[PDB]
Amino acid sequence: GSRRYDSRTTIFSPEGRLYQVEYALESISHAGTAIGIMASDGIVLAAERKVTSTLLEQDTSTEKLYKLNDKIAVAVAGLTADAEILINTARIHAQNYLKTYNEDIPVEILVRRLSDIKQGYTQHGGLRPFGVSFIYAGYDDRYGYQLYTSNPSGNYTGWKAISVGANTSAAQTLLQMDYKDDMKVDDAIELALKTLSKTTDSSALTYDRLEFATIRKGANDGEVYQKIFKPQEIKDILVKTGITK
Amino acid sequence: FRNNYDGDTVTFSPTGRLFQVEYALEAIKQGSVTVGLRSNTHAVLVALKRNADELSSYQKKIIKCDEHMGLSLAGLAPDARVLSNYLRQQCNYSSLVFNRKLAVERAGHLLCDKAQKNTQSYGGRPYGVGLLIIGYDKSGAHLLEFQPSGNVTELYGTAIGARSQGAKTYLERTLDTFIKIDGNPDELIKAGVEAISQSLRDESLTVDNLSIAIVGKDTPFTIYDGEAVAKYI
Amino acid sequence: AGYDRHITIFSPEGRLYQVEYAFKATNQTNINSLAVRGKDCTVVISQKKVPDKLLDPTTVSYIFCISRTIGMVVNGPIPDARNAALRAKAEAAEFRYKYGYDMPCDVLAKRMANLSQIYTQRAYMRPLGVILTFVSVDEELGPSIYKTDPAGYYVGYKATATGPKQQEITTNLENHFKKSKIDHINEESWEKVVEFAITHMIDALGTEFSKNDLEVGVATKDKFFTLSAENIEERLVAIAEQD
Amino acid sequence: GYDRALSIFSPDGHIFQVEYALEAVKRGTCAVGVKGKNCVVLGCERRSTLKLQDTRITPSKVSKIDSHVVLSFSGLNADSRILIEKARVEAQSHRLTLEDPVTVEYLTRYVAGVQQRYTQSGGVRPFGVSTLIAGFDPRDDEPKLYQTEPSGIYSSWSAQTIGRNSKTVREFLEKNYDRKEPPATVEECVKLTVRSLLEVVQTGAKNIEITVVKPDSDIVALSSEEINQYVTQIEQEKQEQQ
Amino acid sequence: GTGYDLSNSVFSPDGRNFQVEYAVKAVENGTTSIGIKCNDGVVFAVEKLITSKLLVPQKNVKIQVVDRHIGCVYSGLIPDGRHLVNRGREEAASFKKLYKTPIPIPAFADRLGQYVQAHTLYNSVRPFGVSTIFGGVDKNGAHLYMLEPSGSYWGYKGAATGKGRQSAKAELEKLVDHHPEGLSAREAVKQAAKIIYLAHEDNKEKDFELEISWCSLSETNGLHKFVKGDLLQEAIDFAQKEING
Amino acid sequence: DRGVSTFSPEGRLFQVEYSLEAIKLGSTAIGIATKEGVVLGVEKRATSPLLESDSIEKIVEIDRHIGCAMSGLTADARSMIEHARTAAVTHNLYYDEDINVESLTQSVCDLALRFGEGASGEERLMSRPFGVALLIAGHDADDGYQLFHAEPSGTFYRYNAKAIGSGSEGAQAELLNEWHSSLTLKEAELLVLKILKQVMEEKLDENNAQLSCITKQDGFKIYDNEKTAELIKELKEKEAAES
Amino acid sequence: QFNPYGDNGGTILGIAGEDFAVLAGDTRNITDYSINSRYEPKVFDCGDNIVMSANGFAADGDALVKRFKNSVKWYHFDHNDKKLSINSAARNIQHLLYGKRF
Amino acid sequence: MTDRYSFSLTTFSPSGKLGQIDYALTAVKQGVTSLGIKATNGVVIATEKKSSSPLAMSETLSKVSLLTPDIGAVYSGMGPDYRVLVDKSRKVAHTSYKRIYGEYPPTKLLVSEVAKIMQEATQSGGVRPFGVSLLIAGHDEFNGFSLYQVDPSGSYFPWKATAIGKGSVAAKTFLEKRWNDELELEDAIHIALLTLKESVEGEFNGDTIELAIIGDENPDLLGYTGIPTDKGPRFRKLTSQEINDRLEAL
Amino acid sequence: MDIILGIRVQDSVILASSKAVTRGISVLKDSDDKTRQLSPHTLMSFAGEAGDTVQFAEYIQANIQLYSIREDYELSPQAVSSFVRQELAKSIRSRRPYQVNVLIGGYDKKKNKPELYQIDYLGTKVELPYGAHGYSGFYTFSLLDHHYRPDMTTEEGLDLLKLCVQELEKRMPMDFKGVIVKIVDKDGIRQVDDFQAQ
Repeated sequence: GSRRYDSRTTIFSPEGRLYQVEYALESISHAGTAIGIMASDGIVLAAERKVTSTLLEQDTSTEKLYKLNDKIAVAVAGLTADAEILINTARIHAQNYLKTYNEDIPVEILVRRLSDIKQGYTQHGGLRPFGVSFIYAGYDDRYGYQLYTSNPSGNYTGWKAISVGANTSAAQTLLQMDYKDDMKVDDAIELALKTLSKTTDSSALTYDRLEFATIRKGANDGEVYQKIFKPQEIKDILVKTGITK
Repeated sequence: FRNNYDGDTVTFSPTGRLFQVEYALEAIKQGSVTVGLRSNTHAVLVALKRNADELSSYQKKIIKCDEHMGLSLAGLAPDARVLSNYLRQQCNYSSLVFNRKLAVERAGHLLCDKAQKNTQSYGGRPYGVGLLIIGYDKSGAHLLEFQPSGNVTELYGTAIGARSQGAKTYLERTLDTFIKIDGNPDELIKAGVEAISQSLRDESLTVDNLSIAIVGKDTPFTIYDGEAVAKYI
Repeated sequence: AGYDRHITIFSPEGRLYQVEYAFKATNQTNINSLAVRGKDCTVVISQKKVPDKLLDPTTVSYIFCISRTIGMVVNGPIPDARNAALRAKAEAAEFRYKYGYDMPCDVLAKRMANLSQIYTQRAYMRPLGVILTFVSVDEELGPSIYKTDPAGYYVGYKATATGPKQQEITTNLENHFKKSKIDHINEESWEKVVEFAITHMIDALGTEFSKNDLEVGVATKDKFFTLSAENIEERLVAIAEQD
Repeated sequence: GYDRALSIFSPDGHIFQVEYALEAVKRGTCAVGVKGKNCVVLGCERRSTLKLQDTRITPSKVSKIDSHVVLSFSGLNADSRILIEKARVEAQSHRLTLEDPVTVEYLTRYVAGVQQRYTQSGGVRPFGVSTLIAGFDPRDDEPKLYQTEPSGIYSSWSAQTIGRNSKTVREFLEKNYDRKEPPATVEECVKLTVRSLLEVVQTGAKNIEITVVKPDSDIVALSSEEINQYVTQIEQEKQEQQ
Repeated sequence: GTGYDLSNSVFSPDGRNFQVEYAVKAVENGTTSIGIKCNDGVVFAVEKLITSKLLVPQKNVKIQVVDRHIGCVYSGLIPDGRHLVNRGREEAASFKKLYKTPIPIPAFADRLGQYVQAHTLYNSVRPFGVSTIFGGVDKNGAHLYMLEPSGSYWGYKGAATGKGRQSAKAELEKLVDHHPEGLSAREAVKQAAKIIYLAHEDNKEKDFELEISWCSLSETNGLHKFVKGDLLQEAIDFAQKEING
Repeated sequence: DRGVSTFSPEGRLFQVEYSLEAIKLGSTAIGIATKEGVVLGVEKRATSPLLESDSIEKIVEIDRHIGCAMSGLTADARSMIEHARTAAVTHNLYYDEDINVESLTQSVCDLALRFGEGASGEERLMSRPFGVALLIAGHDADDGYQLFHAEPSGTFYRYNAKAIGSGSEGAQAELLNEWHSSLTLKEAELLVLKILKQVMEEKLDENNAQLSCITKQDGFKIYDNEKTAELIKELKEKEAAES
Repeated sequence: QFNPYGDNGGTILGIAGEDFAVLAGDTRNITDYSINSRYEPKVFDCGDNIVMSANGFAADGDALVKRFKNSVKWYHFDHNDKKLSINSAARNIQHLLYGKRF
Repeated sequence: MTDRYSFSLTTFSPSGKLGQIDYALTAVKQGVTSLGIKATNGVVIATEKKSSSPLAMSETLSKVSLLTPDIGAVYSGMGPDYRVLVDKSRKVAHTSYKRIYGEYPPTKLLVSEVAKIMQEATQSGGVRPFGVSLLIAGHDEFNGFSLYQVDPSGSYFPWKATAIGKGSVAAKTFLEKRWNDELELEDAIHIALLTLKESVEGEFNGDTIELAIIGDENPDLLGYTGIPTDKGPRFRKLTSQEINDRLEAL
Repeated sequence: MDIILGIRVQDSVILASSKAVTRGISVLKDSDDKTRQLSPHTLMSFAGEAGDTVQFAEYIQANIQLYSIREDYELSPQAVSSFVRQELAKSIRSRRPYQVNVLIGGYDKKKNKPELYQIDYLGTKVELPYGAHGYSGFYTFSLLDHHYRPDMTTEEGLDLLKLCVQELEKRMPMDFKGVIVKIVDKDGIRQVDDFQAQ
């Protein structure tokens, strides 16, 4: 019946935690590894891809890594379809801020607001939240660059260097001892490429499986510039950084 | 597994009924023992209501609707402070709109489908409270025996409760004598007092725990308590 | 947990257990029928069994009139048979005054199938595993038969039947359709077309019937009627004069 | 949508939702606090060992209601912040009606009132986060300390803390600390607080955070250098054998 | 366990769920009530089992007549029978509201079939346990349609419940050979008491009470009457005239 | 488990029968209605030596001439504060007088018991009917002092002397001979503290219990800690004079 | 359009005596010129020595006073036939008229 | 009163994924075989139609429909599951940029809104997911043509030449063998015939194989002789005789 | 129809509003302040129909303080001017259109520049060194920017406002019954209640 087959995984489970917390981390492990890095000149965001084939075409190239505001990017780890619901949803809430104060929105507003969307499914309604972890990267006129990371449990933890997906504790260990208070764009990319090689089972690192979009400060001017690098430019990054494979 | 044909409201027992009524019929014996009858114009309700302690007093199951009718229920009364008050509102709704006396046949027809609606629509429990309702009109007194199964009937008298079956059958031979005697409401109430003595195999007759109601043509509906029942003890 | 006997979830075999019982229970009523198409008309014949003298033969019918040009063929449980009939009749008059044209075959077959496919989404409400067949005669295109499956899948059928003998009559009809290379019956005079479909029906059964033991109807151009007791008996007698 | 009740009524009298709600506090980090004369001190810790973040960029337990009222919870950052923002709206709801700042006792019931509907009305589950509500009343320098349970039960205290092994840590303040003779100097409340913070997080100054609520709309957060000043004084007379 | 004892929203291999089969036994465990379809009108029958001397005769009538032109009667469970009564009566005034005409028998039968089938389509909605017997007189002629508890209804020249229907089919089929169209239905009223008396042999426990509420194509022409006075005891004595002992 | 619709073999709800556990787990309170005033009291005990009893209220006030208390969870306690106090003001909003204690209880019990699985109009969302034992006492303008109680089953019964809590089994047993019609206010103040001392597992203290009274003139008045300590000293002097 | 006026007239005089109360009114019922009913008493009895008679539109008070007769009984249902306060007996009427205040 | 079941679908499995998703791909492997290719000179959308009865007419069944004139679609799985998406996605696309400015959105972001509803069917309580996977091609503005694979989850798959259905593993490798920068419109049809037809068995007729092309605009499909501000409905489907004519060249 | 004024000097901004409680036949109180106290660097003045103006109490500032409580930060008055007006503009097509004339002042610490805005009931936002509403702009605008200088200090701005008051004490039939002086600079709000006695 309806009441017999309903186990109510949203309410308190006798683990001390929720059924949907621990098991959501397993789907994150199967998700691609997205390692955010906040440098001095910008924020480095690199992610992997799922089953890169010969005839797989890369044009938009954005799958687990998107950009919401021109100055604020976003990264998701989990099922792509579950994340796409809250991608444009955060923009609608962001466009409402533009209608409100007519200015740039700090990241911290949308961090807690979107955290209650999945948490509200367990709170009431009897629905199932999303097991997709969120990673927020943005800029501010007070704290400068901002890099945040969310979790399906509804919390948030700020990190200058964060790693999700498979080998979470292993990837964060290499970047912990190699961290430096002063890192430029080229310094933070070389440390990320060496880490992603040990995360997966593939041979060294390739440009087709590397999803990389970052932000810097200005291009022609000195402020407000961000661009998503095409896969043709990613191949040239391996030549500039001096690491071929 | 019993709760397949019991705990589920929409399920059908192998006999075709619902086991929720079985536990509802047993709730009559769990409550207080009530006795009621009617003869021609006059109707008498003698309800004995026990308590949980010597220093404790019972709660009134009988709810006064109007002068020409009354009601006495047995078992527990979880929803009676709502349902019976809603029916009492229908008693005034019938008088202030239809002006009719609201014969017990119509009052029990809506309540028959009201308890069934909880079983038809998921998301609610049934009622499970037996109701004995009497009323007077140009055709005389009419008693309504309402079971939790949605029973609609009319009897000259009935006795429901714990170990009340003995007093119910013993009065069947004298039933034709009580209906032919009119004009003496005191002897009609004393006839119900004999049913109380026959229906109690454990303790004796009480004083304050006994409730007696009566309705008639000139005599309105009232509840006898305290010094009013001193002559009937 | 995992059983479809209450909640409906995907089975490891790739097919729902409710769809199995929907396909497993079809002919439980133990009745047969047939549907064929003529040149300008459509002829349908349904078996009938009344082993009682207290049953009114003019009442029980498996063929209901939806629109003026639309017939219907239904096999399955009686209470669930009229569930799709009353909904189709309410939707037939809606489409007429919605888009300004009478209900064709391509719509009614799609709306009832989409309504049945929504029941796959809803796990609380029971779908219908009743065999549904929508027959009519189009003034523009022509005769068409769409048999609605319990899963909501419909396709153009040149001929269809019910019961376990559906494949037996199909064998005799496929050989006649292979040489003639026509999906319908090009012969006129639908009075003789009804007897043509009875011949294929006798080969499957092997026994005769009375005027009230056979439900027969004919869908003509811009008209749909039901043969009475005198019209049915006339055809059962006249077929014996030929062969 | 959901017309049933998510709460499970247990036959033994202890609701399963209430039993496992305290375990979320037992898993969460500890929040230490103690009252005082003119002020109140609220300490806390952090579960994460390696800290790549800053206290300014990432708030954790820092929440404010009124100008003189600062709330510090223990638990998740999702369900706890729901009660905080509603309390701020309720704090305005008293300012939009009474035109006066709400006291600590009336504000505590609102936090428990939302949890009161969870334990009663179905369709929504209760939370696992217990909050410690401490604030100042208008024209009153005497603070208040209330332990808010997920079942909607609050009580007055003096030195109270909730978290991992907080019942044992509180036993240290049941003897040396007295509610009848509270300390005077603000730094005296810190001396007893730092000694209680080393029994859980133990080593490191990164996770240790002290938030001192002061009157006249002042909130002072002690740094890691000021905390280590009292750490040296712990091993002075303790290691000496008389 | 089997799924047919709880949820009616699934499909049975034989076409009828075990839950619906349980409602059939409740129909036979009720009181025997039959019906008459003849050329002069449609006659019903109802019996009230007297379990005690406290029961008052000529009070409870299980026959519920919609207006004067349509009768109806149920068996077995009282609330399931009377729940459908309020459905037809409320719509009877709704029919005369829109069309300002009396409702024929076939138009009344479709309202019952669509109402019962809607309860079997939902697991949260409970169908009935009883069979509905209804009839009357319309602008066409005599029609008798009985609604089975499964929802199936079609043309019937007679109805049966309570004591087994095969016992009632004995006297009903013999009237067809004697009277092809039924001819005089007034004698059938005496035959109705004899058919009910046939079930009194095995079912005899306490005293019995019989009530008859009929309608005619000729005498009433759509009106409603009741058997009382000389006609009440005349049909009763006919059932005991054949077998006195 | 399953829904509430499942009943007991005696025809009662599971949440109603098992709600007696939360009644004993709460505080031990014994109300008494005497000829002079009505004695109210509860037991705070202690959860810790640092616990402060100043800011905890286990005894509320619905109106001046009446009183209320609680033993159990506080969720169903303050829920009646928004109801019983509202209904008391609603009575003054309409009939502008003191509501009868006999009528107020039944008026509250209508609002006190609302629950079930679900309903559109009424809110049945409440699961447990009651987890707290609420005391109802006051003075009637017609009869007099009345001591009632809110039961976990939602019903109500007139009680001369009511005893709830865990030790209510041994307290109410001997309470029959303790309560009398000649019992006055002063004689009932030291009698409650003597009975609660046997149930209390700790030493009698001003912070371990809270008492009050209902006066027909001044109204409901709580006993201050300085006044409560006086009743404790009068008890120790009386117990030594009994032998 | 809608005309809430149309009162049939009539003159009632409330009189408060020492130990008694006198409420008197005419039985005349007129509409414009012509007379409707010569004998039409508007003085009713609400029970418990409460006599309330109105002057104005007929179906306003009649649907109210008669409903107020039951409204007095709604007090006696839960109060076990307790005597209603005579001073505030009409205080509830203002609240019932607030629903019709629109 | 309807829709009283608010509870979600199957919860997290010990494998880490959802059990409803793994069983959804079973109907795809047991369904018809579909494929697609982008040659930049055209988009070949071809599939097969399984007829379980000899009396079934293939003219009524159409697996490749037209959602918008510039966008084609094909599905592999249960038949009726796609028809309901026709009565939904087209109404959702009507409320999309088509009503907002001048035209339906491009295939990239149109399917993202279409597939978002498919994920809602896997999330909201009381609804149940589908068993089908759709291949939706199309023609964008700046990016030219488009091809995307849609799982029942709804994640977009920007492929070049792919194939699904029964025996998708064997038919996918053949598309990877012959490839270059830009192919012919006619050569892309012959590759689909040597792949789709030779991978299955039992249907040699062109009526059971539904093939359509994108990028060819006939002047008779516009309906008006007025100023051609737009080319037209680039979607074009071969008739019964035109399919067999391509088989004679191979 | 009150008389509200204000001026924004180089380093700060000064606002002056009439103090009266008057409906039509009478003056109730000699001191009435239509305004609210925001964060020390932000100030806002109220003018319009006395009915809906006093109804403000805490509406917008409740949301403004909600951000000042959460982030402990003060937004610039330019962002707030796009909010108050955003809500008042939606009220025109609502059931009850509101008529209020608001002056949004304050000081921006980010760019270290003062800000003063003039918004009518029609939702017209403008950045002006001065502001007025209704009849208060007819006797001022001629004398405001005529003698105004960008380098004018605070002392020269106090008598400049009083110079326009002399026209309000003669040409204007209605009397303002005293005013209030509030200057907003990098330090914060400084409330000066001395005008007639200044």
